[PDB]
Amino acid sequence: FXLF
Amino acid sequence: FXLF
Amino acid sequence: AETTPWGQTFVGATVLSDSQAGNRTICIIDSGYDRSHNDLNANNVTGTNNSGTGNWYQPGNNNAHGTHVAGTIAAIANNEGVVGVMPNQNANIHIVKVFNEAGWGYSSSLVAAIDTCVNSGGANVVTMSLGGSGSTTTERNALNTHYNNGVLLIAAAGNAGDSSYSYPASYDSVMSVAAVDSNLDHAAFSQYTDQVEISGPGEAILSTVTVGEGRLADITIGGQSYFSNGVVPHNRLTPSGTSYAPAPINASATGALAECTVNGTSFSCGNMANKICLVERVGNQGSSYPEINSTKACKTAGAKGIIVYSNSALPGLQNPFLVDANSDITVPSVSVDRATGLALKAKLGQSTTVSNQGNQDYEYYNGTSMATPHVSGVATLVWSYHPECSASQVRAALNATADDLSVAGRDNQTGYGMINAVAAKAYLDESCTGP
Amino acid sequence: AETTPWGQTFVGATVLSDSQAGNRTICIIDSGYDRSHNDLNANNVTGTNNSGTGNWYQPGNNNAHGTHVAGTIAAIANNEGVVGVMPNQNANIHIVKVFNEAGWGYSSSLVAAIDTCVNSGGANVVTMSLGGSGSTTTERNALNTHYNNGVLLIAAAGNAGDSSYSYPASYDSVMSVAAVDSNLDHAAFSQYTDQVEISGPGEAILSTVTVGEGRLADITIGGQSYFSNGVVPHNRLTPSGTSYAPAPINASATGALAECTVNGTSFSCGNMANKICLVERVGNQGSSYPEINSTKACKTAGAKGIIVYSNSALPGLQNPFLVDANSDITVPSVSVDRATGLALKAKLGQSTTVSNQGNQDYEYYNGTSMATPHVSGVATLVWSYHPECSASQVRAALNATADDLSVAGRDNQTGYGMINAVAAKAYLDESCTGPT
Ligand SMILES: [Ca+2]
Ligand SMILES: [Ca+2]
Ligand SMILES: [Ca+2]
Ligand SMILES: [Ca+2]
Ligand SMILES: [Mg+2]
Ligand SMILES: [Mg+2]
Ligand SMILES: [Mg+2]
Ligand SMILES: [Mg+2]
Ligand SMILES: [Mg+2]
Ligand SMILES: [Mg+2]
Ligand SMILES: [Mg+2]
Ligand SMILES: [Mg+2]
Repeated sequence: FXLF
Repeated sequence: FXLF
Repeated sequence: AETTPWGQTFVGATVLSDSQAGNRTICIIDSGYDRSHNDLNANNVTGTNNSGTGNWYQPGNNNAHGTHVAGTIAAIANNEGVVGVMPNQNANIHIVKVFNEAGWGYSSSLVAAIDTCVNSGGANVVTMSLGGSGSTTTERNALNTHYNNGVLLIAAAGNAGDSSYSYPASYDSVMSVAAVDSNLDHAAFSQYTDQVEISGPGEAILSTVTVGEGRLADITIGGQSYFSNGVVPHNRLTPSGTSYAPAPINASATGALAECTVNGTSFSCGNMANKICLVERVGNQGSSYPEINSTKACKTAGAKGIIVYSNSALPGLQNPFLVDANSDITVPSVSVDRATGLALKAKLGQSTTVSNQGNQDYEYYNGTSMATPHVSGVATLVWSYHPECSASQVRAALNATADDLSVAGRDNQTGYGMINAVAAKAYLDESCTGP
Repeated sequence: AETTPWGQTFVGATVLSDSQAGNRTICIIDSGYDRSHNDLNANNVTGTNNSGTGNWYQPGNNNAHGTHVAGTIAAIANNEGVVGVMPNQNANIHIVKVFNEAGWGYSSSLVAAIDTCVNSGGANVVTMSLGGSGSTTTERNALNTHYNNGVLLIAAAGNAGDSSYSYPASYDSVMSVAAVDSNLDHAAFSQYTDQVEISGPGEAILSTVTVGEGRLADITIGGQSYFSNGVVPHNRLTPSGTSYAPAPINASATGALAECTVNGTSFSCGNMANKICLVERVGNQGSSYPEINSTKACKTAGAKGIIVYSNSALPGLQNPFLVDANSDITVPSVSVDRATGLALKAKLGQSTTVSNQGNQDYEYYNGTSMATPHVSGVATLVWSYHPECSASQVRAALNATADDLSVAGRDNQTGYGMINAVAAKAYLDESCTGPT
């Protein structure tokens, strides 16, 4: 703000 | 990366 | 048939029992949970919907990350698919969907999502395979409060391949998790910082994904499959405008197994026409993406199928990007670890079938996001044996019993080392503070 | 004539001599230094050029920030312009220009800039009125090492008006500086965090800017100027597409002074035709931009010139944004502090000239970037009296002697309080560790  |  | 991905075995989840896990609740803040999946449907799972992300039990399209994470934590043991850290439908799982296909869509903040996990889900453990570069005092304070109140917070370190701090992982109240491969080598992409606390399986991690969105591979010789050894379908990328886009080759190829010998930096493939070409990987992903070199050597030789095995530098199972600038690899190609590649050497000359299949319900992923659920899953499992211990005590137990990796002592790449469920449990067996 | 901005007086720079400053070197990592400026030309200044930012001594166009910062630290005492913390041409200054008009233009990283300050500049103090939201271990380690090696690091906390951490300010090795106004009130834009350590003048700070790029205001009555009192030309903004853009009114107006009455939130301006309208500010900048209210009340009444003075809530000198949605304010308007507004009441009825003029060499700025140089300038000034004390010891002295602001004790808004040069010097005079 993501996925990891 | 700004000025403050 | 049900497969146990290497990560599950390495962390020691398979030797313990989740029979008491019903006394624990783990909340997954991610992109949702595909409850329609056969390996996830019958879990003791609940969730709290948010106006910005639809239903927690419906990830949507191309938003399978949360389902992969959930599978690592609790894929159900049932003779099909895979198994997670707590596979026997005992652990309580709560889902908070903050990501949509397009990106973050939660109507509120991460703090609000965590609040939901604790207040609505009754979470004891909150796992977050996500993060951002920014940090704030209000957020730091909120998470510290949850942690001191007894909630164990675990998050991914990030995949930027640098020393940058990703939050929430980098707050003192949260466990920052790094990724390692099946040889326990530090994953090139795993961010290294003085916050990195513990490591978990993060390269070539097989798990559940939204139904039909996955992809798998296989190698068969003599009617037997190497699937359980770990066969990764090449993540092929080809030019798409000002960048690269996925261009997977899903097909099957059969032929006599032949190996392209590697001498220095040159290949000796000979004539691979009508054959399945076995080749050692030359170089490794990091500053570049060399997978195309060994792969192309085989293709140019006329190979019908290609099998690339790990080199001595990184013998573990790798799931690298197959950057195909000229779209030369139009045949099915896969990646296997060094041990598997050497085993295949003894089968040279035998009929071999290599295959990549799309529309699957499982897939191999790389990321600190994959390592994180191994750590939070194990944390929850170990905690179920001693629910009276506090989150801080459990966190300490995990760190104190982790298997030291890389250079001696805690380091920025792997923290205290590889999480060890058995050792952590034995630690708490003595007392909440160890022996 | 030469003006002493309020900040210089408030931090104690005007009563503590910089005669020993020659034994100190302060490095300014910013947007350059206009060495052609009369208040900066004769300083003991040097710099290290970088391939991406031209000459450190030529800021270029619309890139005056570093010059404003430098002026606060060392504008020269020469009977003209202003004066900085160390105005007598003693302190050594090293310049590293990391910003161009377009933004960050340095070919390398912040760490590289700090390395240059130390290696090439021989810096004892490194001042950074800049930052970002990101943080890294490589940075944390490098700065902690420089700090333990004896280099004092000082940086701005940021102007986002929230609790977010801006770096380098938020690293343990760097002093995070907050901004306050002339009444010592916390600036609404100053980020508040548990890293904020000390405060300095950051609202309506007059300093040097690239020659000809500045803007100033003035109020004259009976042939006498109120410039030294602090007169801020309204930072007027008018609609520009989906946002706002600067639309300053630079002109002069003369007329009898008359005051618009304020009752709570209501105005009674009467007929201001041909008059200079004096009016108390209603509301204050923060969640909104109310400057337009008192200003428009005067304009609608027919005022040819306007003077807005601070209310009791924020009596210090304010330099707020005059958001003019309907482009109503087409006359020269200015802002003055409460003391000045009250002092003007005695002049009601007298011919008053209000003027805003561009093409100046000085300008009023707001920001934690303005507070930072007061802190680093004072740190350098104080340290010059005890050069053998360590950076860590000087830092502790500044915090131990700051004048507590806001709530009792250290707080996220103002840290330990307002920097105090005289008190800090007295602390170190006893010993590098202060009183026992
Ligand atoms: Ca299963
Ligand atoms: Ca180690
Ligand atoms: Ca001067
Ligand atoms: Ca205080
Ligand atoms: Mg942490
Ligand atoms: Mg950590
Ligand atoms: Mg280690
Ligand atoms: Mg050195
Ligand atoms: Mg700090
Ligand atoms: Mg600080
Ligand atoms: Mg010394
Ligand atoms: Mg204070």
